[PDB]
Amino acid sequence: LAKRIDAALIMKDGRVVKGSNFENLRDSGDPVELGKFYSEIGIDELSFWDITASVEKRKTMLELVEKVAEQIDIPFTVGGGIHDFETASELILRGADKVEINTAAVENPSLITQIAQTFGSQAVVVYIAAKRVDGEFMVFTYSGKKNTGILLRDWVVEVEKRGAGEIVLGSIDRLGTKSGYDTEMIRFVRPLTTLPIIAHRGAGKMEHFLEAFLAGADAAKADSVFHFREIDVRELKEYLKKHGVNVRLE
Ligand SMILES: N#Cc1cc([N+](=O)[O-])ccc1O
Repeated sequence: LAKRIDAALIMKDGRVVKGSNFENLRDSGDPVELGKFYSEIGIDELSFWDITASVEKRKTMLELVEKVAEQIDIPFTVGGGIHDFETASELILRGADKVEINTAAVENPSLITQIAQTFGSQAVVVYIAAKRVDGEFMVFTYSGKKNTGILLRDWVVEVEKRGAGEIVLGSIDRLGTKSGYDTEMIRFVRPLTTLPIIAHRGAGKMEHFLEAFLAGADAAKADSVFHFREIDVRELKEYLKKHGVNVRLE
């Protein structure tokens, strides 16, 4: 398929954490208005990742999904503390196209299969946060706090066997950097799975998107580079098409 450009919005209490620099918006911290804008300038998919407090979280995530589904017409995912099938199901039914799961899937891989049984593999995105430890790629849970001791190589294979539709490869080694996506990590995973690979963490300039697609990613996800306008989405898409990448333009 065409390569995909994804914008991720981190949220809390219904607000975009740290907003954005788009002065043309009524509320640059409103996820619906920001995501609608991205959908108009060439983002292919939106991912919303929620970190609100336990009490208000479930109702907050459902309201977000509901509000997004009304105004936005591109596919979108939702994630952040989705721990079980009933939570994932109610978010998809309320309007999300896919859910992103990480820690809960590592602790119970059958959760992938559960969700896929009812909603299809295409509704299940497994986010894999990985880091080099003593020379080997290991899987981390709990927002990067826990080395599971599971090898990336092994978790990828299991994720596909259990029925996931896509994998996000979040390189903890690149969090908060602008040096590029972890293309070595992407290239290590690419031969192990037939699933779409989404690159995450490290992007700082448009060239990094090209590098990740050459490494074998099928989609590239980023957030702050777009929200703080270090990279313009339509410039990025024109750049990638110029250099031979099959992306979608208007
Ligand atoms: N997608 C995604 C995503 C995942 C995590 N995470 O597994 O901490 C954090 C932020 C994100 O945007």
